[PDB]
Amino acid sequence: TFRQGDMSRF
Amino acid sequence: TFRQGDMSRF
Amino acid sequence: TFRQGDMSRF
Amino acid sequence: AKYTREDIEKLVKEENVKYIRLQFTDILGTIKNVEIPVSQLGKALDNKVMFDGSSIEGFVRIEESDMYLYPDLNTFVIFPWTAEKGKVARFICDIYNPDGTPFEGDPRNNLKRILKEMEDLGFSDFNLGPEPEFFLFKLDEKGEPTLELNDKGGYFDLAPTDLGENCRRDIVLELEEMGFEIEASHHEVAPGQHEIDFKYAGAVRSCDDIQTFKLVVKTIARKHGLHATFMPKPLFGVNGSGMHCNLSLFKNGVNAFFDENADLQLSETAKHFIAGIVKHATSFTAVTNPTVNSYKRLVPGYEAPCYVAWSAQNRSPLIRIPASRGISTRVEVRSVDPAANPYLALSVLLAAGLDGIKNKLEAPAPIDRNIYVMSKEERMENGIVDLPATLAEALEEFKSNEVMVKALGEHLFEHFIEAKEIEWDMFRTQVHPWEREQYMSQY
Amino acid sequence: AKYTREDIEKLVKEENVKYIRLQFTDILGTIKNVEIPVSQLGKALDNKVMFDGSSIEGFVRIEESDMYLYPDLNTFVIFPWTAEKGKVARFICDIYNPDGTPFEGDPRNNLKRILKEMEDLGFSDFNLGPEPEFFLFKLDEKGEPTLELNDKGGYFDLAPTDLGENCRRDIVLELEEMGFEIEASHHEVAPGQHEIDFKYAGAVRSCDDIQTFKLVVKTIARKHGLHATFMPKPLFGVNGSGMHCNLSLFKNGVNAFFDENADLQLSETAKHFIAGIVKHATSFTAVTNPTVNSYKRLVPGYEAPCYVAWSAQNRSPLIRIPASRGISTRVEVRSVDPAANPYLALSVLLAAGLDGIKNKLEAPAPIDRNIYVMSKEERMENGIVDLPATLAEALEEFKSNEVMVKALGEHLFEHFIEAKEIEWDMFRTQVHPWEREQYMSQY
Ligand SMILES: NC(=O)CC[C@H](N)C(=O)O
Ligand SMILES: NC(=O)CC[C@H](N)C(=O)O
Ligand SMILES: [Mg+2]
Ligand SMILES: [Mg+2]
Ligand SMILES: [Mg+2]
Ligand SMILES: [Mg+2]
Repeated sequence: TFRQGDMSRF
Repeated sequence: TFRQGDMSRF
Repeated sequence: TFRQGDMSRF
Repeated sequence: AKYTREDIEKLVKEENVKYIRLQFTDILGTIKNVEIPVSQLGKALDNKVMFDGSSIEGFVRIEESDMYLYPDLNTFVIFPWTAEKGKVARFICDIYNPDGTPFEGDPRNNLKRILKEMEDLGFSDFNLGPEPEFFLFKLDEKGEPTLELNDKGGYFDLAPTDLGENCRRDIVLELEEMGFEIEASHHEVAPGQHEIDFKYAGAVRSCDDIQTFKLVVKTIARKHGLHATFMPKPLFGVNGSGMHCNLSLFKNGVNAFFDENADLQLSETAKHFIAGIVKHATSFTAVTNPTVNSYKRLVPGYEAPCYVAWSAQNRSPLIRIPASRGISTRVEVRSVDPAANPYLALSVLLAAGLDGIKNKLEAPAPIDRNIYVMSKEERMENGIVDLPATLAEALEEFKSNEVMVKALGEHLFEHFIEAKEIEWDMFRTQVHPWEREQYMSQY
Repeated sequence: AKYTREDIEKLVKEENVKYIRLQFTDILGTIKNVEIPVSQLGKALDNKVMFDGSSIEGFVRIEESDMYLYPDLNTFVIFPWTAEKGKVARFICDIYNPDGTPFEGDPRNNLKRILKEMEDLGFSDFNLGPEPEFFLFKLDEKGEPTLELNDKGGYFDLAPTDLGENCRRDIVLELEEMGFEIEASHHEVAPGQHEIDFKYAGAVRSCDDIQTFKLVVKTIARKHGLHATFMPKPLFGVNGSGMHCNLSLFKNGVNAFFDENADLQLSETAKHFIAGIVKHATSFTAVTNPTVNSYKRLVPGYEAPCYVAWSAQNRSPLIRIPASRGISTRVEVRSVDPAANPYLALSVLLAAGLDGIKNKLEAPAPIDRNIYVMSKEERMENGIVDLPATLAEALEEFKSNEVMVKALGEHLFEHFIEAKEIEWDMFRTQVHPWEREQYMSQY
């Protein structure tokens, strides 16, 4: 996790 | 009876 | 009770 | 005076009015009129138009009776809705017997009689500031009211906003263009509930403005595809609708309720008025709350009054005294609902207040400790008594009060009692759907 | 000053305004008003309009209370949406007791009191620059919000493009036409999420602009067939909406946070302010994050803060210090969400900062090590603590803090606590569809 909003495009 | 037209609203 | 209209939104 | 005969004739001459409504108010408070062409304006202004005076009695009329239709010149109003070929104007008229005596069965004449009695006590004016509130219901395809509210607004909320709609704003502006003196407006506690406050004026003028306000609000709401109702409690579990009445008594042009050197800045006359209102509160409830639905509003938990007490700051007091003082010193009676006849309600309130003043009754101590906390027996030992719970109970209380009987005279008393007894009898024998939902399958 | 009385009368005279909204803000932050006709403008400007001041308390109001409606002349704004017969203008007003004392229950008056306390410490101005984020949802045929976003945009993307739509562009231009000072705008990280930044201004002016911005954004989005919401976290698994607050303290007209000869180019006053904010961060979270949904945003992985720390460059720090220095030296608090009451949030933030300044508290070391890597126990031994996880926990923390209680006074404290406790109790007893999806078939 720790990065979900940015990588939500995938 | 004796009053039907006036009391017809009820 | 004692307060129903004010808390009616909930 | 505001208008004279020449002014009226000239105004109708240029404005090209063809229809004149000589409107008046019956026992039940609904607006009645007889209509004449503009060619009969001269006969109307001569106090010569006859009509059936029994129409004031409502549905309990038994015999036709000829009455005169003396119009009031100061009430002349031109309706903004043109009737195609010509405009429509209205007069609010008094009812007179064929011998020239004012008709004792006219609520407006009864209010004038009570005001004359007040002037006999040394006072000059009796000002009323009303706070009528109403609900707005959406209409369906067939143009009949539904149970859906126009907005899910709140107390003093900016709910309607801009971008069209805002029927309250349109009503306020239109009333301003008709000569009304609107003080302020806001969204009420319940969804789809609104309030518009007028500036205080004389009692007769205030009642006339109340009737005109009801008519105009209904018409404008109908224009916007909405239904406006002054029903005291259209929905269960939701805030009701009141017509809080701010009463101020004037003597020699100054407020008689104000006394800077007394406690609460209240004069002895104000205390006597409060005592008079308290003493007869359970008796005039039948007049100020004349419908069966009126007593579904008088239930605890919705800020409507339920007990006879007065206060400066309390949860739902019967009598509230606003913080403003001086010329604006007034006593507010919050039991009145918009369904009440304004003339009759003002008559009974003024009669109770004068009874308090005439006998110098002692006002009870104000309550500031939330009477709702204790039980009914835990407060009966004090001066706090309960308002009538049903229309029949209020009718029983009203009949027994000798003073309140003369507040509206024998004719009005008998006809009002007969009509209300018939209304209650029709209600008590009905089988409501609630009963079937509760007992059809259980038993 | 920007407007005088004569300017107000002249402007309404040419612009032909008929409706005036005397708007104010309650405890929950929703915009309330009492509306008057233009004929009452003279009475309004005389600080004589009365209203029920209990409406500030919201749904926890008990008793009617009369208060005055002192308007602010500099807040006069003419709404661009003409209301048929005449225009609409607004005043943002302060609430005053009938004796002329400002009402202690008014959030705006509370903010003014906190600003007076700040001036008593030698400082002159407290500037705020907000970064409100909002979502745009498409409306359905019945004109109610749906769960579909207006665009599949990204961070700083040129997603809306030309050829119509671009509701953000229209909002920015319209706000510019109304006198707002828009700094910059961009598409936010989440799809259908947008941000518009204002120029920094005074605290009271900034809060008034925030309220007006919410109103205008909602209205314009409604015009474009869209729903604009400032909900902190409308959707799960998607970035939430924040209202990052850039705070700058001025002394004698110069920035008091800037010191060219110190490390990080930061003055000792700035370090004391940061220490004060850090000390009370867990306590004022209930005010800056007043809703149940506010704490669904405060979860890791979406750039929202979750721990009490300050830094110059880090992943989701509670306090961030922008690289710009000199006049533009400021401290950014990123925990604030747009659902917070601007006046109350600014009051508690300023109170915490002044508490840090008054007691000369020592700021902790900045965090530049990605505390998300280390465990909660692996960071508890440091000065890093977690923000409250739920609204109830934040309420418990807020009650215990003595300084934050005086930050808004006893009246606001009791009413806010009561309202938030009722709100939490309503939420915790509900059975959500997630529970049925998880347990109805499994058990
Ligand atoms: N909060 C109010 O003033 C509303 C009064 C309430 N609707 C009543 O029926 O009396
Ligand atoms: N990139 C950003 O600054 C977005 C911030 C994030 N949306 C929040 O809620 O704090
Ligand atoms: Mg009201
Ligand atoms: Mg009232
Ligand atoms: Mg952002
Ligand atoms: Mg930011």
